[PDB]
Amino acid sequence: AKGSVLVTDAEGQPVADATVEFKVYNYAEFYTVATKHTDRSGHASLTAGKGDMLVWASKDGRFGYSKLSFGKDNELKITLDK
Repeated sequence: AKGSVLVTDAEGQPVADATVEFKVYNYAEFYTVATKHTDRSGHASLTAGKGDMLVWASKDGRFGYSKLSFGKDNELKITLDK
């Protein structure tokens, strides 16, 4: 299915051109399978096999992450809160 990501800063503002890595868990670690950059609205999308991915969003050393269940979750909002 399709998995969409919204990346915002701590003040709810969309982050343009944040790096968005989608990772799959294997052998006790997460392996990046795709790398996207958010558009001017703070959105990035991936089409992939149904399944759980860790989504890792970063911009200039600020970062946030969450699980996206592809085929169950439609759009994940990630707060670059770290």
